[PDB]
Amino acid sequence: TSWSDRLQNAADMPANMDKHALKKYRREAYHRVFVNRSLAMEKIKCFGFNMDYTLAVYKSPEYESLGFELTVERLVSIGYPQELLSFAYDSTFPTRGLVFDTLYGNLLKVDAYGNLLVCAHGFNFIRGPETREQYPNKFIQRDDTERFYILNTLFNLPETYLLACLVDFFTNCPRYTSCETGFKDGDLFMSYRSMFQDVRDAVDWVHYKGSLKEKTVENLEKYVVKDGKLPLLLSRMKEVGKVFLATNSDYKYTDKIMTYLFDFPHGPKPGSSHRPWQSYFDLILVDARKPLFFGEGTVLRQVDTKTGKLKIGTYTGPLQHGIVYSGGSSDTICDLLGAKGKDILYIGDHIFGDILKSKKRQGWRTFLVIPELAQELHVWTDKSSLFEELQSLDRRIKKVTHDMDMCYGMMGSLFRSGSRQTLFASQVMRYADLYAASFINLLYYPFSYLFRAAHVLMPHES
Amino acid sequence: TSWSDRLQNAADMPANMDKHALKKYRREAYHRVFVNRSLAMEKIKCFGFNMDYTLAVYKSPEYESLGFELTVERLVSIGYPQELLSFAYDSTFPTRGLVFDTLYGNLLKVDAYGNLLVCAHGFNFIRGPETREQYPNKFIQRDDTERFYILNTLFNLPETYLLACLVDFFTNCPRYTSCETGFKDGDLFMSYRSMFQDVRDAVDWVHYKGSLKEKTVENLEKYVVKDGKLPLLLSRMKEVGKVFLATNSDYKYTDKIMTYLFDFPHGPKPGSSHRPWQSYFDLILVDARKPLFFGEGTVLRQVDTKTGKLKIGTYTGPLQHGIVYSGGSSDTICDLLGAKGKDILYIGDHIFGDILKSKKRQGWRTFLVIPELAQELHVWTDKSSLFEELQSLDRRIKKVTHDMDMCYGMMGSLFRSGSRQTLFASQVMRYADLYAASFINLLYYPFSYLFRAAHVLMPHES
Amino acid sequence: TSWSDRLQNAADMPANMDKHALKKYRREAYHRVFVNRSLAMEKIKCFGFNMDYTLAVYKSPEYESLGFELTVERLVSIGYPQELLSFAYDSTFPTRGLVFDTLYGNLLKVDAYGNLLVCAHGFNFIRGPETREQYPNKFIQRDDTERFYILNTLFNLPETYLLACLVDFFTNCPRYTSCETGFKDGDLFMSYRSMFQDVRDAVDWVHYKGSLKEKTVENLEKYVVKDGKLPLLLSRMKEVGKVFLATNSDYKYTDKIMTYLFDFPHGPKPGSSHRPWQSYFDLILVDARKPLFFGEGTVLRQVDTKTGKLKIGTYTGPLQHGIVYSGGSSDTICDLLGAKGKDILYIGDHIFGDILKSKKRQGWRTFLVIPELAQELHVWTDKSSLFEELQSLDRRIKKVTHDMDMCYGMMGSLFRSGSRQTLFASQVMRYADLYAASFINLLYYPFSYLFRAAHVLMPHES
Amino acid sequence: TSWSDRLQNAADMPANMDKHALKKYRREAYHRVFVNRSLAMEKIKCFGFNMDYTLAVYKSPEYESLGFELTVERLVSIGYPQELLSFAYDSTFPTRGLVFDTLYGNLLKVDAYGNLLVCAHGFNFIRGPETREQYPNKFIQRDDTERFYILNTLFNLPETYLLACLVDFFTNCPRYTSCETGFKDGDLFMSYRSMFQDVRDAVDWVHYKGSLKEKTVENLEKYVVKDGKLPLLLSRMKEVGKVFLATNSDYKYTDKIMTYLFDFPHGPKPGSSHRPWQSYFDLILVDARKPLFFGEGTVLRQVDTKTGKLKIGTYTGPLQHGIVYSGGSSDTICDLLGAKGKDILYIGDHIFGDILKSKKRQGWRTFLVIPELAQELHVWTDKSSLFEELQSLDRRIKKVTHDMDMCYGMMGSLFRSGSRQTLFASQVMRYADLYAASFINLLYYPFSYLFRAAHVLMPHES
Ligand SMILES: O=c1[nH]cnc2c1ncn2[C@@H]1O[C@H](COP(=O)(O)O)[C@@H](O)[C@H]1O
Ligand SMILES: O=c1[nH]cnc2c1ncn2[C@@H]1O[C@H](COP(=O)(O)O)[C@@H](O)[C@H]1O
Ligand SMILES: O=c1[nH]cnc2c1ncn2[C@@H]1O[C@H](COP(=O)(O)O)[C@@H](O)[C@H]1O
Ligand SMILES: O=c1[nH]cnc2c1ncn2[C@@H]1O[C@H](COP(=O)(O)O)[C@@H](O)[C@H]1O
Ligand SMILES: O=C(O)[C@@H](COP(=O)(O)O)OP(=O)(O)O
Ligand SMILES: O=C(O)[C@@H](COP(=O)(O)O)OP(=O)(O)O
Ligand SMILES: [Mg+2]
Ligand SMILES: [Mg+2]
Ligand SMILES: [Mg+2]
Ligand SMILES: [Mg+2]
Repeated sequence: TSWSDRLQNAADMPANMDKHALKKYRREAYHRVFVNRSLAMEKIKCFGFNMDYTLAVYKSPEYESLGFELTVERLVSIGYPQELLSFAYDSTFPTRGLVFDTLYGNLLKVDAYGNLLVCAHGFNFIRGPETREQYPNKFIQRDDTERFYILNTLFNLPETYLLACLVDFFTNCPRYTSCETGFKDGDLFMSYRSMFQDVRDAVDWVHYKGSLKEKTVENLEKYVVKDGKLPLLLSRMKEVGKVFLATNSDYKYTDKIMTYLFDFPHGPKPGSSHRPWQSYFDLILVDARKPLFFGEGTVLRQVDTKTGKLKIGTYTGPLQHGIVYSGGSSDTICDLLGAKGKDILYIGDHIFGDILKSKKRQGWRTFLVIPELAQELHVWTDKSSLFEELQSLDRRIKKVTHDMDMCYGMMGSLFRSGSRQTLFASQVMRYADLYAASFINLLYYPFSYLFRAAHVLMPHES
Repeated sequence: TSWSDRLQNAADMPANMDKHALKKYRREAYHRVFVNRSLAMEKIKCFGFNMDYTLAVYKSPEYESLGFELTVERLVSIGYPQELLSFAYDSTFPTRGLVFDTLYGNLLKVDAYGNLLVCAHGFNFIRGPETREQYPNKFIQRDDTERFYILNTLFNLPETYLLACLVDFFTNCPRYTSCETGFKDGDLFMSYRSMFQDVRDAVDWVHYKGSLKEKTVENLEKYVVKDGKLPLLLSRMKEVGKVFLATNSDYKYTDKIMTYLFDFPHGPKPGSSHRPWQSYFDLILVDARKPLFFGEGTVLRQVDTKTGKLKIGTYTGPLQHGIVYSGGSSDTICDLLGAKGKDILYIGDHIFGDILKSKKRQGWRTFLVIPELAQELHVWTDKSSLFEELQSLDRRIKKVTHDMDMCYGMMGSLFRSGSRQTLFASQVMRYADLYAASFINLLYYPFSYLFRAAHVLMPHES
Repeated sequence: TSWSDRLQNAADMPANMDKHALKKYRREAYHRVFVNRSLAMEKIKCFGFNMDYTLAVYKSPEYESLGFELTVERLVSIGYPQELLSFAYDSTFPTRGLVFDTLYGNLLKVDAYGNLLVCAHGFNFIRGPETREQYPNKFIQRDDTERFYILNTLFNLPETYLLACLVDFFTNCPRYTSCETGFKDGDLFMSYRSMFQDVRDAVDWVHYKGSLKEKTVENLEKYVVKDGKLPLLLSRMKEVGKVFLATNSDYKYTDKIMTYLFDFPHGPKPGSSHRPWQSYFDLILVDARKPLFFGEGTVLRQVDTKTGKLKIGTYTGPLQHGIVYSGGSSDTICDLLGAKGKDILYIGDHIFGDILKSKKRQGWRTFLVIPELAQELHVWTDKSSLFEELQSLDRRIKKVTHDMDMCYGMMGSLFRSGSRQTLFASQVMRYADLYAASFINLLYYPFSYLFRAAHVLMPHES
Repeated sequence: TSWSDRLQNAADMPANMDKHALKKYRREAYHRVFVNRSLAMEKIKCFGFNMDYTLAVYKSPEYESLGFELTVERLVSIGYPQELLSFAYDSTFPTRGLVFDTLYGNLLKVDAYGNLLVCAHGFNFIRGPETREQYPNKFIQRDDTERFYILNTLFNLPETYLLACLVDFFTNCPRYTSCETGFKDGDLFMSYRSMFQDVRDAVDWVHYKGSLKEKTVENLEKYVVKDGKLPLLLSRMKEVGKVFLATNSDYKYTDKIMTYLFDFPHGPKPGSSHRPWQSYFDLILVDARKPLFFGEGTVLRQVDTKTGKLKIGTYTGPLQHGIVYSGGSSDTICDLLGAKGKDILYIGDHIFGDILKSKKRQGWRTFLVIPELAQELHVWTDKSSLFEELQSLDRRIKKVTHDMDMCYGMMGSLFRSGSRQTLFASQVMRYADLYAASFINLLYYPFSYLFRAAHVLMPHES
């Protein structure tokens, strides 16, 4: 049972919009919206959405496993050895938010302060004394973005597993010699840094120039969660505010995925005429180039929707019905929709590119979708007595931590190793005002709900 | 009753080192060490200290008021009008941590997200609708360090008041015309930006080239809190670890202040021979240039203590008894003292230069000294029923906020406006593992105390 | 009669290596090597060559005209209007070395000081008073590389003509409105800057991703000058030194062009066995990335010549027989060939990327190939009495200038407008120790010839 | 006989303004204006002047020798050893335009291409084979401004000699150990780089904070060439155009030097009333900060001439009679005087800061004053048969070079070593349209003289 199975199960359920039925549904953790900071839903005038892994959640492990195959095939085709062809995606290995250390070739799970929670070299989990040889303070400086790359999005799950596979392969294949910073193959030296850059380029190539997009769209039911409650939520949003789409994808791919997402023999609810996906948005923006979009952006262009190409030049006109934009900046959205940052609830899956930057640069309200939450809630419930056991204790602590972490996968929970929160958890708490396994969870809260978090107090104020 | 009066009152008390007496003393909030993250004191192998506003706390309002006088006199001497001579420091106006907006000339108190809590133009406190003309989202982007300057240290209190004085003066003096971004005086235009830069340069000049240092040292009892419990704490630290001094000051000024701090007719405790301040430190480092010190630093130099000048060239030798260093980097300290970051407790007053950067770049443990805490605790206790009143309510909320804030000063508490925490409070909670009104508060905790904070839980984990 | 016709005519001649025959051949200007600074050929230990427009000279106007077609077709395919399909390359318009001003959309011919010699907007040649409206000092700052792009290589001839075509088209087509800095088309604004960037991207695309390479190689006799005296020159060079190839092209394209260049039923001279092009070089380097190659370069890679792909990793081995490199830096060549800069004669066609940078950064000796020289010599000879007329005079001067310039083309000679040298001429004189219509001209000078230039004297030394 | 003796001798002569007398005076090389590019004096509408070493030429060796003393005294006062007190300025050692190599501690004389003409380590002149150990291609990359500092102005003559003195001292004093890149003194390592930076800082300190200015002004006849023909030239310029002053000095120092320069009991010519120096300029600009002045400049300020301080704020008014400016940019001058670049003749002594940058960034016409030319002309005349001997020859060549160079000093002529022009000579030829031993030489040419240089021809055009 992947998280995307939980999501698709919930997606198959029709919406019961009775006030008491809604209220008891959002009792279950699966269907709750979680609050880091109070947000009064009546003050929200625009709802904005991202597409990939937000509106269009890809099925797991099938989609990761497709991207993994195509990235391997790309690497083999530029000269990596054929043995790579015998790797196969294992979803039980990668957890999201790991850090790849390009100097030494390790995947690290760290807390908000750069302290090491887990260190794996290939598939070899390194323990305290051995880690201290490479990390003498058991700490890394995350600001060293030339050395450390943070594998933040669900698109990075294939490459997280692939780096481990590759380091394991070259370490154990007797053609190569392992050195501190890479592999020697006769007179060629492959550093973990340039290996990492190859994987990163191959992933980029597969999305921009290979066959990932074509293969997804030819089998949409296989690859993409679909939910008849989406047009219902969006039309309800439109009754009280404006709705916008902002995606890093191009128009042609967005049109295919979005058409699929709305492909029901009805519109908002059973019995209603179907309407085109575009009719649900006051503003549609493609090729956004987030996070840059939240700074100086790029030039605002207009899409020619007949052909899927950009019209030539910068668009200088007003918002018109049926127009599709490309590029621009977050200011374009505020200006064309007449909104201030705090009037905007932006719903996205990318902790950095969607959530952190819209919050820090623009003061937008934020909703983080976390697809793995669908499954991590289920593990957190039926391992309560395991977390609670660890909680009491605070040697046996190291053992408890281990079997707690293992239920989630080899790299543990997305949110913690034992009693220590991950970097990713702190940034969720820090930047996401609201968060949930799915944005559909908003459907179960009334129009003007006040989401509440307890006021925060310093230690001396308590 | 300034905070420095509270501190000096506590400083006048001899140390009663009876176990039960220590224990009940640290019951009082004034004498407590507050914990943001757990810290096991037995794992600490080096204690490091900063000097200004940490070991050497300057008396308030007298020292701020001296710096204010000298900065005014500097500005008049380069051509500011003589009316400045009639400003006088008012300690009830500035709160620490304000932001000066150089575009529009406002002092702002903001939260961690850049939301506006208070906006003052000169001495005119701007309310919601008027602020929205210049701040349409009531939010500023703190990353815009060219526009916004954060007045973070206790050294900035004079200039915080001075900017307000200056904006008030030019606004109301009919020789000048007020524009959005500055003042017109015939054919001269003075922007708030270049006005701000003048004040900043004048402050710099007074510390580096004027008479602030000479006037402080000629009346040390007037300007500097002194405490016979300091050599006691430091000698106790030395029994279990190494002790180091790292200051941005030069040697000559440090020698004068430190000699004064230890000037008692005894050493660690009454009856013991006096010893030179230098004997209390394993390592003394001046001209540190923090925060840069916590990155690439500068070249390690050696002070000639006979003359107070640097010897020529880079010092390449080992740690020797009686040597005084200048410049270097935090790595110099780790290497010469044989420590890893987490073995180091660094005690400082500068949230950025001491605390944030040693934590983020190096993984040091951190103790933030907050001198105003001596007084803010006293206000927080006898206005409990005023905070608690506000707490219940959550119109009357706006009124409660106001009379809560006013008890602290015109710019409110250092930690909050009402129910909204300031930027400075969040960074304390974020970067300072421990914090107190004074580092002397450590004296009241046993050698191997475990400071405890409750493990943190996400909303879905609760 | 294009310059490539002159070159191919000379190429068809067999080499007569009799001492007196060589000597009288290099009497003719067509076959001379010209000297800016003295160079003693006996001190040269390595001869290095670039490939495109140096060893492999493309036929004119056919190759420019092919690149022009494909760039137009690329632009139409991303959305430029179909009328572009009716442009056709005119070789009489562009001269090499022009500057495109992206602010105002003009092509400029300038001197070494940035003074304007010619200004054309589309096909409209602007005269003094009108130019002064946009260039009030009749001068541009060439260091403003964001505004001004210098169209330096023979690869830029198509785009030089295309920019003029495009500016002429949009100016005269009544769908668009001409503004100072671009064209308005309803609510789209196309700036000359973003238009320029489109052309530049299209040219890049045609070379990297389109069909220019495939179409050249399928009709090599149509597109590329071939000369049986090339293997003769190279084998003679090899008798006295080392020979190397350094190209920005990839291996596969270099292998096709070079195989073609050596495709004769003989080797160095008639009667000798043919040998593979590779046997003529001590060192072959592809994907050089000049000019960066002359600074920090990139990582030295090794080509797999079976497949045409790079082997994985950085090459750490020595120079071996038959190995082909990719990337690296100029230091790689010095180290593997055991040369110092001044031992190296580097032969190239790119004034900046080949000549200027090897001279300034490394102290290499330089030979600039200037294909248009084949024809400009012919114009300079039979318009002697026209230059000489202008020379005497120094109103009629403006008229003489005009009909002098016109014999070369609409944008005049590559080297001057009348009595004023171009930027390109000064940089030739400044950076190219030697220069010629072809590097084959070296064949006509003995092994240890001393090329002589008169010592230079300041005005007060004369 | 220093060059300043030649200049002061010529300065003592009254002006004979008879047409035939002027004409035969400018026959002598001492009184000629030399032409690199043609300049029609009638097209010049503004004459601009720099002050130091242009209008105010300091006497040699006395002024260099004063700056040398004060820089030594500064270095000793921060801790350099007392032996420095026994250095004494030797004017026969330094030539202007040398390069200090901070890696190895050598002074180099180079040509325009970075080729080594002379290499001295302290006072030890290194010959070919020994130089090749540190410079294997006998070439340096001048663009490496972090390694190489070019000692371009007459203000740098003291420090050129001082670096040599210092390297000689530490090399031969047995307290220090010589390494490749500096000196070891026990546990202190002094690199040539940080030694160089000390000298540079000391020179800066002496000009900005020490006693050089005070000591010059208290003995103006000792330190500064004065010439009654200056007000005559300037008033004649004012009859046909505008005249401006632009200096890097402050107002107070400029007022003292300029008052001195005009201190005659008459104005333009004997018998005329004296007028204040300020009356000779349409525009006076101090604190120019050239070369930055020729790019974005700084904010235009107005000097308060009563006090010598800046008025507060940016000056927004027009040009008014009697106003003195500070800062600004070259555009300020063009706008306030209504000039285009080519209407401006700018007269300066700094090859980079005055001449190169006004020419390259703005298209100004340029006149370089070269005080040493007064003496180098005298050496060039009575060593004609020595240069001419070298000229014919082109072993004995190395010997001729040596005794040619020696007549100028230990570092040879400013313009050449033998038959090889220096960097400084090429930049004179490149950037200075006109040049002379003194700007007063303009007095001897009529109002509308056309200065002529022969049109330049490429080798293939000849
Ligand atoms: O690592 C990557 N390399 C290249 N493209 C990516 C990568 N990750 C996500 N994308 C693209 O980003 C787009 C989704 O962005 P979103 O709708 O704003 O979430 C999709 O079109 C993906 O192909
Ligand atoms: O704003 C300022 N301008 C110039 N110097 C300052 C300023 N604030 C603090 N200082 C200096 O910094 C030194 C104290 O640094 P600390 O011991 O590391 O806290 C003192 O010598 C102060 O003069
Ligand atoms: O403007 C251009 N855009 C992209 N590639 C270019 C351009 N101009 C030249 N090239 C490529 O540069 C290579 C030739 O470089 P060369 O042998 O070093 O002269 C050829 O493969 C060309 O395709
Ligand atoms: O190396 C130096 N360090 C500091 N000031 C210098 C130096 N060289 C020249 N100056 C100053 O520059 C001013 C002269 O600039 P000028 O009139 O524009 O030539 C004088 O006031 C000198 O003190
Ligand atoms: O969250 C971020 O964007 C930065 C800034 O945090 P503040 O400066 O806002 O504390 O923290 P980093 O990840 O570099 O530790
Ligand atoms: O003279 C200068 O300012 C630069 C530029 O010369 P061009 O680029 O104008 O040839 O030459 P450098 O001194 O760096 O060799
Ligand atoms: Mg997304
Ligand atoms: Mg401090
Ligand atoms: Mg080429
Ligand atoms: Mg000067």
